[PDB]
Amino acid sequence: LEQNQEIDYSNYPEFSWDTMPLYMHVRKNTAYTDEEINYLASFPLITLEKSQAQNTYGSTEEGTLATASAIKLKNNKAKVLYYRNVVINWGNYKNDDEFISKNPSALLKNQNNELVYMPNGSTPFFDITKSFVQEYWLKSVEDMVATPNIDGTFIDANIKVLVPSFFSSKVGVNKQAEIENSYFSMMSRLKESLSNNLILANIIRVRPEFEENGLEYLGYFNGSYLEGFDSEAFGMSNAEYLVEGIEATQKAAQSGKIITMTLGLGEAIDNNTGIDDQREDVDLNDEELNKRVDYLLAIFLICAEKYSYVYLHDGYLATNSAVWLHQFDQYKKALGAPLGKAIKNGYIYTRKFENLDVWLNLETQTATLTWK
Amino acid sequence: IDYSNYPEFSWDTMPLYMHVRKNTAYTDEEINYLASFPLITLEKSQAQNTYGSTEEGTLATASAIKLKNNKAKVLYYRNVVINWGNYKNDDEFISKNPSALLKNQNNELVYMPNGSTPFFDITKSFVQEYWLKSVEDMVATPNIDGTFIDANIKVLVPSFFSSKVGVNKQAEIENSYFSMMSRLKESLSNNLILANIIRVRPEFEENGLEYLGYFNGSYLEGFDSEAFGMSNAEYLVEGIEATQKAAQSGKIITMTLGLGEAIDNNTGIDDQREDVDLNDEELNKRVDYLLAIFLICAEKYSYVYLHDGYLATNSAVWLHQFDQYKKALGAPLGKAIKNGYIYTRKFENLDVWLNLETQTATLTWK
Repeated sequence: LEQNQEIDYSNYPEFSWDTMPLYMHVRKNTAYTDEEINYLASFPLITLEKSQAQNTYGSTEEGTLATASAIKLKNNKAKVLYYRNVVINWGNYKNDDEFISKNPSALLKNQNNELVYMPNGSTPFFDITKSFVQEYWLKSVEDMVATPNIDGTFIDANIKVLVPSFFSSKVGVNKQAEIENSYFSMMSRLKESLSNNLILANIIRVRPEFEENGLEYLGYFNGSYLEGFDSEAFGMSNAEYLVEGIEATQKAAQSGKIITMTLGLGEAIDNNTGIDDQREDVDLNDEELNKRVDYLLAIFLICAEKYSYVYLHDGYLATNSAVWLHQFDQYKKALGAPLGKAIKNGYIYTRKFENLDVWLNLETQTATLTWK
Repeated sequence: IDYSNYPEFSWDTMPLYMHVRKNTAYTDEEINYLASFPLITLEKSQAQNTYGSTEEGTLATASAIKLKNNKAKVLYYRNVVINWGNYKNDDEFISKNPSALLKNQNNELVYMPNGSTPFFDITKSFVQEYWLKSVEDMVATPNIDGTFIDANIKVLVPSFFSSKVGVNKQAEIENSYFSMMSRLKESLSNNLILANIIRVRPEFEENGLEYLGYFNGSYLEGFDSEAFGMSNAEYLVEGIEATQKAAQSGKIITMTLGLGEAIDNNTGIDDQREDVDLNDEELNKRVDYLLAIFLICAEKYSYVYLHDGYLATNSAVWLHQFDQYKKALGAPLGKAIKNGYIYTRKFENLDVWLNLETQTATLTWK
């Protein structure tokens, strides 16, 4: 497997321990308002998702260019990444629609010559084992990153390639191995062509198939995004699963890799409204919600190093998120640099920062943040 | 109460409902499965990637079903306010008439939670007429027996639209909605109209029965999903009471109850979706419980669907017959008896015992 490059921070985002280091990961079907652009530009690192303002600009490619330009005019130090899925042919890319229309052989088929699909039964996959597909995909990423207001790319679906059962259950064992081989070739290409840019990947993840829970695959990338971080599987308890995720993240962060930890608040916010009635306004000062914020931030702070950033979200679509435009009080208070690594005692972790003491209990899913 | 257009019904075994879409044409085996149900609703996005549109995919599917079993009743889904995709005629109508879509007071489109699906402005007469004719034209085709009218509750709960387009516009949407339902009640009087209408709601003193006069029956969803601070058991008590009243009056009931949560197994997102053992003891206890809720309510022309979503290609129960669907059921020997949260009912070949509080049931087949 690809080895990690010597650390070069030249192209990394801004970072400070002064207050919570924050990540943004977002889409909207129409253009952001001026207020929303100002909000985006306040984050040190922003990923622009798929379906980026396509109902204003006609396509994600043009919506991305317009959004990134507007962000950079407000804060040219903000780093902006372009989302790209390595295997799933999601909608609203004008250039992908044209490529697939003209070249139907670009899509992935099973051994019986049938197109295979995501669970919606309609979104197909790029057959990245084909040279012309690799070249199209690599050029699409390189061309977008080369534009003036894009700093790098967020590569998604690495784990669908690398967990053998995902594709072997669709296209067979040999085709899965071929998809994996081509994936590694394509990542090697980007590691070189984007060496003056940033590459973030959705890669660190507790998996029985990954001996090092994704750390073994970080060699191509400047860092990892994390999801599924508190969603246990494989018969593991929630606490056992988080213990492994925390260990992987600590090791990655301490190696100098960017970490963008995402943790969902959607379950803590949902109030059984919004389907056939108005979604009831959420009290963002609610005591119980803020205990959940403390808990999720404690998980993050137990792992964090320089270039670690957090997003507590209610989905990535701006117009359907109850936390859009909101700054929790925990994001404004003085944090300060760590005074040491986290200390682990069973499922209880503690960590000291210059202006904050963290206590975390994974078993009870509780934490205390004692701000100084 | 004219029953001449109603579906077939038998108590011999479980009376079953099907409610389905697929992005491409059904296989022959799938058509045979559909034709085995007495009542089938064809959802939106109906084989549009084979036939080019939901309109033509519906026509092809219905024709094939009726060729296998001409007694099966087939309903066409139609949403009264949401402009969902894949209707070629709606796309043409909306392209030509952008003013057909609902806008707020600043003339901005308003949307569903996905931020991209808009709504018909049914306050406009030309929109009412387009919509009504679209339903009447499809129902007039030879292999379609009626329509499934969806999103009634989004019109009738004032906050749904008032929070989007203001209080005056919601009141106008509601007035127009009632005019449209009165029109369909008359034009489809030789056909079937099923509506997604019975629902426990604080806004509905009778939990949807007060609107049921427009329709031949109700589909039920959200039936075991409590809200409004109510307990799960009391929420079900109120839904059961509404459903019993409707069914006893001769209205069609199509009860849908999700198995998705008892089937989900924490796989299938980034790995292969592991098989659910359809013969598992725990899954079968869940089936028993959901069927017991149905059987406590059911009358002639009540039908049940225990589902894993309406998309055929993503459902673990597609093509499957649980053993509980094959065993002799027989006619009820009396109405259900309620003793607290425990209900009992006797059928010729089955005794039902249901406890809402523990979410368990016992089906004693004879």
